[PDB]
Amino acid sequence: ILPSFIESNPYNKLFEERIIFLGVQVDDASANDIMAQLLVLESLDPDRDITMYINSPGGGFTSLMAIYDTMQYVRADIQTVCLGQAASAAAVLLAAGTPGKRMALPNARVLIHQPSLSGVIQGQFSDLEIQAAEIERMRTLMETTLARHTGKDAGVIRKDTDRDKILTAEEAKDYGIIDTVLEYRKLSAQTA
Amino acid sequence: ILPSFKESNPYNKLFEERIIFLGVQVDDASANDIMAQLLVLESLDPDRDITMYINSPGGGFTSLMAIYDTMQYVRADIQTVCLGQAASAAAVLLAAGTPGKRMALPNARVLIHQPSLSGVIQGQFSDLEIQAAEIERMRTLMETTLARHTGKDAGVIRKDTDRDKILTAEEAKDYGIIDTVLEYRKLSAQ
Amino acid sequence: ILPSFIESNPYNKLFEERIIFLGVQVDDASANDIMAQLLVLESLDPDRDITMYINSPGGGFTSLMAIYDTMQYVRADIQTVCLGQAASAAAVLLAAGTPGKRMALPNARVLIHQPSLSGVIQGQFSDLEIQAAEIERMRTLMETTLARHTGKDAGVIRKDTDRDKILTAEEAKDYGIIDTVLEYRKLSAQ
Amino acid sequence: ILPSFKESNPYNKLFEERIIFLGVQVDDASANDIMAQLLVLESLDPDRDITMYINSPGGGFTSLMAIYDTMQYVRADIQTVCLGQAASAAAVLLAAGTPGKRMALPNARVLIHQPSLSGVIQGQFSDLEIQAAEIERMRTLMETTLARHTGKDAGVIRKDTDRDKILTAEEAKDYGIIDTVLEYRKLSAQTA
Amino acid sequence: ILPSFIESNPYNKLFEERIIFLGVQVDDASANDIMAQLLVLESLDPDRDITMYINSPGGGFTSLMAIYDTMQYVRADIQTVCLGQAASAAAVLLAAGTPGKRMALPNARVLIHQPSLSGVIQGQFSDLEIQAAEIERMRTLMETTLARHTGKDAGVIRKDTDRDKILTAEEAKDYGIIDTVLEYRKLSAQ
Amino acid sequence: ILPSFIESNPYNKLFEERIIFLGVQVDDASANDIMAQLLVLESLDPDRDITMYINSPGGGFTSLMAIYDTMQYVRADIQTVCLGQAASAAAVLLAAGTPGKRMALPNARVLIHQPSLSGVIQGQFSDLEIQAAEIERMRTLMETTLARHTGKDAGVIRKDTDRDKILTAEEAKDYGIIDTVLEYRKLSAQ
Amino acid sequence: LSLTDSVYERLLSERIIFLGSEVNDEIANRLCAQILLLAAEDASKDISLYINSPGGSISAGMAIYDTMVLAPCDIATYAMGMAASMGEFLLAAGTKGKRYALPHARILMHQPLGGVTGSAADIAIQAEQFAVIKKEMFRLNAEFTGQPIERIEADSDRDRWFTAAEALEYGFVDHIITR
Amino acid sequence: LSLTDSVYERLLSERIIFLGSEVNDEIANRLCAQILLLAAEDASKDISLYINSPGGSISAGMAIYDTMVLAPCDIATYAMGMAASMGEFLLAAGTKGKRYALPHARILMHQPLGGVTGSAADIAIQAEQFAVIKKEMFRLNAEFTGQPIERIEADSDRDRWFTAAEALEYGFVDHIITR
Amino acid sequence: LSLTDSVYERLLSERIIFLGSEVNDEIANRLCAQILLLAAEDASKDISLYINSPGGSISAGMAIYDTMVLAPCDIATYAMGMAASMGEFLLAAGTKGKRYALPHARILMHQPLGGVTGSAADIAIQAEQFAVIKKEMFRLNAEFTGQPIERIEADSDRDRWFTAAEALEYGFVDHIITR
Amino acid sequence: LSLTDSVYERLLSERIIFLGSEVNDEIANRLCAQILLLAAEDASKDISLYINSPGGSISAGMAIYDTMVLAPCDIATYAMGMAASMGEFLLAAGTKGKRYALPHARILMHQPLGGVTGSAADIAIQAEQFAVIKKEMFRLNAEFTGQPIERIEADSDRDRWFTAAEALEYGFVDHIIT
Amino acid sequence: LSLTDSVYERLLSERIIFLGSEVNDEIANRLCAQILLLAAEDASKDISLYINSPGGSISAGMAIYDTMVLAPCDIATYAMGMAASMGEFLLAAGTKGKRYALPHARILMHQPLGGVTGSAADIAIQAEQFAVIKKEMFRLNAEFTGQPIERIEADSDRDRWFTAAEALEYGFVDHIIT
Repeated sequence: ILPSFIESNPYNKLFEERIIFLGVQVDDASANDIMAQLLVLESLDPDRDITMYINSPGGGFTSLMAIYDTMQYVRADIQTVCLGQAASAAAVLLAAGTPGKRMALPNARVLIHQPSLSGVIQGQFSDLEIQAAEIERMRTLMETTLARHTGKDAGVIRKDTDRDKILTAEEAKDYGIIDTVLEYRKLSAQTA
Repeated sequence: ILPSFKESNPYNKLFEERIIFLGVQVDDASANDIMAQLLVLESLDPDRDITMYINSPGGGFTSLMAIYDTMQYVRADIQTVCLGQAASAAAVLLAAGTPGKRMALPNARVLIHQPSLSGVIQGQFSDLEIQAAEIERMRTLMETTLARHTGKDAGVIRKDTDRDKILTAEEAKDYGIIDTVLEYRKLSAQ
Repeated sequence: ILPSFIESNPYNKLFEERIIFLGVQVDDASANDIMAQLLVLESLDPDRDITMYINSPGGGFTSLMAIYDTMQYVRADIQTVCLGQAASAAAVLLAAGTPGKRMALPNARVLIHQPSLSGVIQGQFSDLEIQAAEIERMRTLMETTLARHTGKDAGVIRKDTDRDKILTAEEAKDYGIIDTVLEYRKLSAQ
Repeated sequence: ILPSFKESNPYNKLFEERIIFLGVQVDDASANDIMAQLLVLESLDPDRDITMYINSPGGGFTSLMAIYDTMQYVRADIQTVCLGQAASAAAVLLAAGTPGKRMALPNARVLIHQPSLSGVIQGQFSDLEIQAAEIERMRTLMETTLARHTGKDAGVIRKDTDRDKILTAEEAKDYGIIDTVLEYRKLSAQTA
Repeated sequence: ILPSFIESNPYNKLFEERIIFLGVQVDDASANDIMAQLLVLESLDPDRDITMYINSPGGGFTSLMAIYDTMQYVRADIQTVCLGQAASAAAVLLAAGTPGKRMALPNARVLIHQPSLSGVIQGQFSDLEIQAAEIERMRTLMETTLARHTGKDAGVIRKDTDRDKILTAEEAKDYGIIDTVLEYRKLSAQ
Repeated sequence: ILPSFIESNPYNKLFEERIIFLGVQVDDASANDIMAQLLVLESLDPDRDITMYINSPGGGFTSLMAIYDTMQYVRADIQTVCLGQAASAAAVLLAAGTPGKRMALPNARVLIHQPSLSGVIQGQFSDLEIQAAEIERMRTLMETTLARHTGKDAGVIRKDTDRDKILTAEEAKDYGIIDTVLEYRKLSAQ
Repeated sequence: LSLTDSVYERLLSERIIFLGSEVNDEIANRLCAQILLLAAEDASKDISLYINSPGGSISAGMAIYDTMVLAPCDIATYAMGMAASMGEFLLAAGTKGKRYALPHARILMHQPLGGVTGSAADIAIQAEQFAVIKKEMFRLNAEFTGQPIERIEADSDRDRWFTAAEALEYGFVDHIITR
Repeated sequence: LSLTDSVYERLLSERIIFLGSEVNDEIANRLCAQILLLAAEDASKDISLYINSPGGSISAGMAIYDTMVLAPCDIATYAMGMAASMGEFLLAAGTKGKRYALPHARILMHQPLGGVTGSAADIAIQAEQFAVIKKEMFRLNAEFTGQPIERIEADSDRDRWFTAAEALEYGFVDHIITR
Repeated sequence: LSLTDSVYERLLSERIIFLGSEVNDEIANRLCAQILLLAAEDASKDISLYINSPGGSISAGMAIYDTMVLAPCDIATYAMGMAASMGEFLLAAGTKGKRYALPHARILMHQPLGGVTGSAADIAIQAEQFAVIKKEMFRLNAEFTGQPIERIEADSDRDRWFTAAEALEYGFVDHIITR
Repeated sequence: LSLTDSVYERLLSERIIFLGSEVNDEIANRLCAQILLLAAEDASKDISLYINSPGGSISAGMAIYDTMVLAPCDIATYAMGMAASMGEFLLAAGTKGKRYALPHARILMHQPLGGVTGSAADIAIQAEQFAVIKKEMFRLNAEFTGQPIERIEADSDRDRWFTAAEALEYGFVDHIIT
Repeated sequence: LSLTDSVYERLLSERIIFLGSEVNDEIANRLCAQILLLAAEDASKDISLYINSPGGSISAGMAIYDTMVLAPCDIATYAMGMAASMGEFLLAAGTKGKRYALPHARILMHQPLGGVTGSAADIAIQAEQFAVIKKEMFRLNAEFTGQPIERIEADSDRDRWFTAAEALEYGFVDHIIT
C-alpha cells in the first residue's frame, strides 16, 4: 500500500521532478510506459535532464532496444541511477545514459550476460537457421552497444559476457558501465 | 506503474499532441481503440499529421485490415514510427503510413512473413477446402497491400515472405517499407 | 491503453455523435448495452440517424434477434458500417441497416453461415426432437431475415449459407448485404 | 464499453423513465436489485406504471418468487416487455405483468418448462423424500401461478410444460403469456 | 448492474428509511456489516423501528448469534420481512424480530433444520469429542432461541428440526415464526 | 476494510507525520515504494527524522540492498521500530537505522539467518560455479553490513547466523540489532 | 490371468457367460466372440447369459442381439440384480420360455438417450436417425413382450420400473427362479 | 497369478470366499460367479463367506443375495472386522444356524443412501422407487433377524452400531465363534 | 493373456478376426499381422472379419484394405452393430459375394474429416492432398458398391445412414444374414 | 503375453517385423534387437519389414538404418499404409530390388524438424549440427533414390506427397505389389 | 514375457546387452546385474554393449563403469545412433581395441550438468563437489581418449558433436564397424 498525500503519489512527485522509474522487468508494457514518459518529459522541457532509476532483472531484447532508441533520441540528457540491481537488458540501459551521468548506489550489482532463449522454438531446419541467424545478430548488436558505451572492443565484451558476469558498483565503474558510485549524503554521518 | 498529473497520464497528453501508440498485439480490442482515436484526431484537426508509434509483435488479419482502412481513410496524414519491432501485421501498418512519413529508429526491426494459422481448424474436407481458400485470399491480400505500398511486385513479395524475413531499419528503408531512419535529436551529441 | 481523462473516452465522443460500436461478441451483455444505447439515442433525437459500427465475430441467436428488433423498432434510421469483419450474427445486423445506408470499408469481409450448436445438448430422444425443431426454426428465421433484407429468395440463402460463405465488400454489395463501399477520403492522396 | 453522456449511463436514464432491466440470470443478487428498484420507483410515484424489460435465460425459483411477489405487491402497475427471450422463470415474470400491459417484440422467444434440479442432492432416503416433496410443491406452485396469469387450467399448464415448450411472440399471445406483439415505429418503414 | 440516480443507489435509499438487507450468506463479512448498520441506525434514532429484509440461504452459527445479539440489544425494535426464502440461520433471525412485527410475503419460504457440520474434522478422539460437545451445545442453543421466539417447547423444536422442515408463509405463521403474511397493495387488483 | 476520516486514511496520516510502514515482504515493488517515500520525505524536510515501522518476514536480497542504500543515503536520520517481527532482510533494515534510534516493542521478534536459495538453479557446472560464488558474495555482504551496524565482528555473525537465530527484543538489544525496548505509555496503571 | 478371469473361463467351460457392466463396444465384442466360440464348440447345448447391467449403447446391444439370434443354440437370459435399458432389451431377447428373473431382480424400461452437437444441417440428420432408432427399439420391445407398440411407447417415455413379478406379467421374462 | 490371487484361489479350492470391499457390480459379479462355480463343483458342501465391507449398492447386494438363496449349497457367513449396510445384509442372509460373528466385529444398520438428479417428473419416479426399495429392505431385514418391521424401521433411521453380542441378541448372527 | 485375449486367440484359430474399435495405426497393424499369419498358415481357406467400428484414419484403413486385397485367401466381411466411415469401407471391400450384414446392423457413409494447420503454403499443400484423398476414396467406394462416382459424391457430403436392407440395395453388402 | 505380442512373435519366427509407429528410441532399440536376432538365427534368409510410420527422430532411424546395412541378410521393405519422414527413409533404405509399396500407400518426403533453445552460443552449435544433419539426410536420400541432391533438397522443402506410382518413378520403390 | 523382453532375453543369452535410454539408477542397476550374471555364466567370452543413450546421471554411469572394469570378461562397446554424455563416457570406456561406432553414429561431449539449492553453506559444499566430479570426469575422459586434459576440458565446455570418423580420430572408438 503506497500512501498518498496532500494530492499526489510519490511516483507522481518524482515524475514532476523528471524522474522516470524502471522498477519492473523490461517488457512491452514497461517499454511503452517508459517511452511515453520520455516523450512527455521531452515535450515539457527539452533542455532539462531526465533521471531514470533502474531496479530491474532485465527482460526482452526488443523492448530493450525500443527504450534504448528512445533514450538516445530525445533531446533531454538522460541520467541513470542503478539502485538494487541492473541485470541483462537493464545493464545496457544503465550504460546508455549520457556519458558522465551514470551512477550506481554503493551496494548495487550489474549482471551482464549474452542473450538466452528461455523456451523452445520448434520448426523445420529452414526456419531454425533463420532464427539462429537472428539470435546471433541480436547478440552481436548488444555487444556493439556495450562496446560503444563502455569504451571496450566488442571482442572483449563478447569474451566477458560468455557467462554471467556480476559486477559491484566499483567494478562497474572500472568496467565503464557507470561513471561515479554514489556516496551517502546523510548529515549525521558526515558530522560524526 | 504509470504516473499521472483534470487527471491525465502520459498517454492522454500524447494523444492531445496527436500521437497514437500501437504497442500491443493487434486484435479487435486494440483495433477498435486505434480506430476511435484516429477518427477523433481527424475530427479535431484533419490537416495535422497523426504520429503512430509501432512496437507490436503482430496480431490478427481482420484487425489489421480495420486499422489499415481507417489509416487510409482519415483525411489527416499518418506518420508511422517503428521503435522496437514491427512484426507481421504491424509491418504492413508501418508501410501503410503516408509516403515520406514512414520512419524507424536505427535499432528498430521489421519482420514480414506469410499468414499462419496457429492451432488446428477441424471439420470435414468440404470445410477445410473453404478455409484454405480464405487463407490463400488473406495471404494474397497481404502481398498486394505490401506491394502497393513498397513498389515491389506481388510475386517478389510472395517469394520474400515465404519464410520469416527479418529486416533492420536500413534494410527496411531499402526494401520500401520505410522511407527514412530517424536520426537522434539529442543536443549534447550534436 | 485507451487515452482518456476524468471522461473524454473516445467512445463517449462517438456516442455523442450517435455512433454505437459493436466491436465484441454478440451476447446478452453487449446486446442489452446496444439496445439501451439505441433507445437513448432515439429519445434524444428520434429523427436523426443512428450509426452502428460492426467489427464482430457474431454470437448467440437470441441476442442477435434482440438487437435486430431494437434496430427495426426505433424511430430513427440505422446506418451500419462494417469495418474489419461482420461474421455470423453480425452479418445480419449489417444487412439490417436502413436500405441505402449500409456500407463497408474496402477490405472488410462478411461471413454468412447457418446456425451451429455451441457444444452438445444431451437428453432423452424427445428432448432432442424439441431442440432439433427449435434449431431448424432458428435457421429458417435467419434465412427469412436475410431474404427480407437482401432481396433474395430464402431458398437461395439456404443453399448459399449451408457452408461458410465469405464475401469481400464488393461481393457483399452485389449480394445485397451492403449498398456502398466507402472510398478513402485522404486529402494528400488527391 | 458502455458510454456515458449531469453525466449518466443508458441504464440510469432508463431507470429515470421507470424502466427496470432484467437482462441477467435470475438469482439472489438480481432478485434483490430488482426488488430494491421496484420499491424505490413505487415510492417515488405510486400511481405510475413500472416497466420491466426481460431478456433472461431463467434462474432460481425462490428468487423468481421474490421478484413476483414484489411485482404483485407494489401500488404501481407493471408493464413487462420481452426483448430477446424469456426462458424458465423469466416466462413466469413476463406473464406476471398487469393484464393488457404484457408485450413482446416480434422476434422474441418464450420458453416454459417445469423446474429442473441442477446437479444432485445425495443423502438418506428420508431426506430425499423431503427434497422430492419440496420440488413437487414448487412445480405445482409454478403451474398455479402460470394458470392464474394465463387463464388456463393447472392441468393444461402441467401437460404443456412437461417438456420444453418454445413459443414465438404470436404463439405466446395465443397461449396467454402476453397481450400484444410490439409493432415497429420506424418512420421510413411506415412511409413505404 | 444496479442503476443509481439523483448519487444514491436503491440500497442507500432503503438505508435512509432504516431498512437492512440480509440478502446473502450469513458469514463474518455480512454479520459485521449488519452489526454496523444496526448500530448506526440505533444511534440516529433509537425510538424508530428498524426493518430487516431477509432473502438468505443461511450460514455460519457464530455469525447468526452475533447478528441475533445485536438485534436483541439495539434500543430500536426490529421488524423482519422474509422475501423469497429464509432458510437455516436466517430463519432464526426472521423469528427473532419483535413479536408482532414479523412478516413474510405470500409465496415466501422458511426452512428449519438442525446445525450440520460442513466437511470433515479430523483429529484424535479427544479433540473430536470436544467438537461433538460443542456441536451439541450449538444445536441446543438454536433450539432454545427458536423455542423462546416461537412459543413452542425446545423438545418440539428438536423433533421438528430433526429433518429439514420447509414451511410456507401461512404455515410459518401457524408455527410461530411470523405474525402476518403480507397482502398485496396493487390497486388494479382491488 | 480501512476506514477514512475527515479526508484521509490512517496510512496517509502516518505518512504526513513522516512514517513509513514496511509491513509486507521485501521485494521489488515494496522496495520501490519505500524508496519513493524516503526520497519524497527527504525533499519535504531533510532535517527531520523519518520513521520506519518494520513488520515483515524478510524477502529478496537486492531489494534489501536498494532499501538499505536509500536509507543510508538520504539526508535525514532514519529511526526504525520493529513491531511484530523483523525476519531475515528486515532485521538488517532494522539494524540499519541511525545508531540510537533503533527500537522494538517488548514482544517483537528478530530472526536473522544466512541467505538461502529458494527453489533450484540448474545449468552446467561452469554456470553453477558462478552462481555459488555470487551466493557467497551476498552472504559475506550481509554479514559485513550486520557487523558494521551491530558492532560485532563478521566472523561472529557468520557463526551465529549459520542457522536461524531468533532474538527477542532484549536479546536483540544485547546483540546490537536495536538500541531500546519500547516501554508502554498507558496513562492508567502507569 | 487374474482370479476373476480364471473363474470366468471356468464358467465358460460350462457355457455360462456374463454381462455385468455398460454395453460398450468392447463388452459387446467380447460377448459376441464368446457366443460365436460357444456355438462353434457345440451347437446343441444352451448358453446362459446373466445380466446385471445398467444399460449403454444401442449399436453394441444390437450386435449382441444379432449374435444371439443367429447362434444355432438357445440363449437363456437370467436377470440378476438389475436389467436396465439395453440389459432389459437383451433379457427380453432370450429364447422364449428360457428368460428368467431372479426373485429380487429389478428391470428398467425407458426411451434411449443421445446428444445433438453439430450444425443445423447435421442436427436434422441426427434427429431423423433418432426417430428411426426409437421406432425400431419400440417395435422390437413390443415383439419380445407381446405388448402393443402404443403401450410400449407410452410406458417408455420415462423410467418405468418393474419387479420380477411385474416383469413376468408384462412379458419381459417367462419365469421367476426359486429353489 | 499374484500372491493375493494365488491365496484366494487356494482358499476357493476349499470353498472359502471373501467379501472384503464395497459391494459394487464388479465384486458382486465375481462373488456370484464363484458361488455358481462352487455349487456346480459340489452341491452338497457348504460355502463359507467372510464379510468385511463398509457398504455398497443395493442392486449388487441383491444379486449376491439371490445367488446365495438359489444355490443348492448352504452358505455360512462370518462377519470378521466390519459388516456395514450391505455387508450386514449379506451377513444376516446366510443359512439360519450358520451365521457367525467374530468376537470383535462391528455391525452397522442404517437406511439406504441415494441421490435425486433430474427434472421434477423424473424426481417423482425416483422418490417412488426409493420408497419401494426402502420397504423391501426393511421387510427382508425383519425376515432375517426376526424383529418386527417397525423395529427395523426405527433402528435404521440414522445409524445403529452392534457389537458381536448385541448383534447375536438382535438376530443378525447365530453364534460368536471362539477357539 | 486375459479372458478376452484367450477367446480372440481361439477364434483366430478358427480364422475369425475382429475390428471392434476405431481404426488407428495400432489396430490396423494388428489386423494386417493376423491377415498375413492366417494367409501363411493356409492360403486356401477363407477369413472372416467382423466389423463393429465407428471410424478411423484413412491411412490405417488403406493398409488393412491392401492387406485384404493381396491375401491369397478370401476375406469375407460381416457388419454387426455399426460399420461407419472406414468400417463401411472395409465392409464393402470384402470379396464380392461374401459381404454380409447382420439384420440390425447400420452403415454410415460420409466424407473424410481432417485438420489444417501451419503457414499458408503448408495449408495449400494439405488442401491439395485432401482433394487427392477425397477423390480416391469416392472412386474406390463407387467401385465397391457399383454406383457412379457422382452419386457417392452426392450422398457422402453429410452422414448417410443405411439400414441393412438399404445397404444391400446400395451395394455395400451382398447378403443379409438370417439363420 | 497378449494377442498383439503373440502374433508379432509368430511373425518374427517367420522373419517378418513391423515398424508401425513414430520412430522413437525405444522402437528403434527393439527393431535393432529384432534384426540382430534374425541375422544371428540365419544369415541368408531375407528379413521383411513393413513400414506404417508417420515419422520420428533421426538418430533412432539412423540406428535402424545402420543395423539394416550391417546385417548379413537382405532387408526387403514394404511400405504399407504410410511411410513419412524416417519411415520413407527406411523404406528407401531397403535392399535395391526388394523395396515394395502396396498399391494404396502414401510416401511423404520433407526436411527435418527440430528445436532451438538455450543461450546464443548453444544455439549456434545446434544450428551448425542442424546443417550437418540436413546435408547427410539429403545425401543419403539421393543415394537411395538416384536423384541429384539438388532435386532432393528442392522437393523436400515443405511436404512432398507421393502415391505408389509417383514413388516408383522417383525411386523410393522398385516394385508395386499386386 | 513381452515381445520386447523376449527379444532382449534371447540376446542376453548371446551376451548382448542394450543401453537405449537415459542412464539413471534403474537402468544402471539392471545393466550391472546383467554384467554380473554374464560374468558368472562364463568369464572368457566377451560382452557386447550397444549404446544409444542421450545422457543421464553421473553416479549411475560410474556404477556401470566400475562393473565393466571389474568384469573378468572383455567388453566391446558399439555406438549406434547416438552416444551423448554418459553414453559417450561408457562407449570410450570399453576394452581398448573393442570400441566400435556404426558409420552414422553421433557422439557428444559436454561438461556435466546439475543444480544448486538450499542455504549458502550447502551451496558451497555442492560447488566443491561439482568441481571434484568435473575434474574426475575429465581425467577419465583424457585417459580413455588419449588427449591431454587441457583439450578435453576446453572442448567439453558446451557441446562438441563428433561423427564416427571424427570420433575415431579423437580417440573415443578404435574401429568403424563395416
